[PDB]
Amino acid sequence: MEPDLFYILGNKVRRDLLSHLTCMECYFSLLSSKVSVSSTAVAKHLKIMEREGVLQSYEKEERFKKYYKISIAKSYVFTLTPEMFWYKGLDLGDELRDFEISLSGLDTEPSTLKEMITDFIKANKELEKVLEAFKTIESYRSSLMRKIKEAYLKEIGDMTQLAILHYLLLNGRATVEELSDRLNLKEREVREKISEMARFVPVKIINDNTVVLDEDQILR
Amino acid sequence: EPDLFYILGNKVRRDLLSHLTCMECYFSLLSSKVSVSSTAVAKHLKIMEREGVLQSYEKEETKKYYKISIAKSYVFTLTPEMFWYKGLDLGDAELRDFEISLSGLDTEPSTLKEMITDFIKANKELEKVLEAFKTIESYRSSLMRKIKEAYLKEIGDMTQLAILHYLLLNGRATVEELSDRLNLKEREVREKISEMARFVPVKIINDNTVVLDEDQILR
Repeated sequence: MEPDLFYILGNKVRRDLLSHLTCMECYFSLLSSKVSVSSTAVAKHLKIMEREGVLQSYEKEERFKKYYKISIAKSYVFTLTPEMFWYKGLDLGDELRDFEISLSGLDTEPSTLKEMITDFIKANKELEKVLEAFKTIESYRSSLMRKIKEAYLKEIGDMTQLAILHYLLLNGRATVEELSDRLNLKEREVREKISEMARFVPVKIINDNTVVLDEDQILR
Repeated sequence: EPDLFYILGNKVRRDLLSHLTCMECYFSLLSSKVSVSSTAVAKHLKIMEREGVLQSYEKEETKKYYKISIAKSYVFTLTPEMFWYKGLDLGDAELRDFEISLSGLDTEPSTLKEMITDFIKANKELEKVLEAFKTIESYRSSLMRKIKEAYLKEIGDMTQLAILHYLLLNGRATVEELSDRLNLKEREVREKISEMARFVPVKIINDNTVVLDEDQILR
């Protein structure tokens, strides 16, 4: 009945692997240069992920490697405070919709237990809408990312420019040093890749070392 | 800094944490169906303290209890095309409506330019979702605090409170599931539900599944 994504994602070598296995075309190795770890410690991890049904292996065979694929498409949500702990997984797949999350005029000062319970359940209903909108946006983004990966490949051809784009689209911010680390390239090459890439994608550098997508130029 | 995946990736740590979220409500930190040494339990608690999820306190007259040191919500995604996560700090909720404009977002873009434009559009709606997520969770957390205090002074029956707490966060529970969580017999659990029924609209469906009567609570 389930893969424990928490346990999988709890080790940082597995995170790194997954963040490389996610842009398969884009990287030479599945590991960042600094995450220095042996095999079969890396192989230990891959096997752990195969066993959990997270990853699937292939032999890429010809006439006269192991590869891996990600077996799941899921979004997760969780909360930890002193008053509550809960989590929920969401199956991605689909339906564009104009959600409204109606938080204004949820009661802020209930007098009685009866009121508070009513108020809690009304909040639960707006929470459902949040989760539904989160499910929708993530199904959309994942579909689109696959298109972006193919469109960058054909339209431009550079694995490693795509790798950078991929990261920024998912995370917004990246230092030259962090990109250098995960790409196992030197800082000098990363910076030139960014300038080569700026010819196709509005990309700029801020504070001398921080790579960000130019969102002003992308919308208008 | 604290690695919640690592914390949450163990079954006892989860069981421990869900008991620690209603600390007055339970007489023990563990469910009945789980047999773990005591000394593993003390190890798990220590791991959570090192990570900065827990803070422990000492009492004299020597007893040790535990408090949760974080108030955070999290989001993550894994598909063949992406893996990312985001921790959200909870606190002073500012209530206000959010509109997530998702049509059209375009299901058929032609150029990389369009696709990139489309992705940043989608990212802007995502930022509204995560903020709304942050808002309802601050709200729900504050309200649980109040509900626990209200239940304490107004009616006083811990275990009745654990059941409500459970039911508010999760849709429903079986008598067996509750029995496991509370370390009680199913009979005692059924007794607590009907006692509670006078203060909280709670229906029992199909002889075993306990749910909050939403039609009665809302209308």
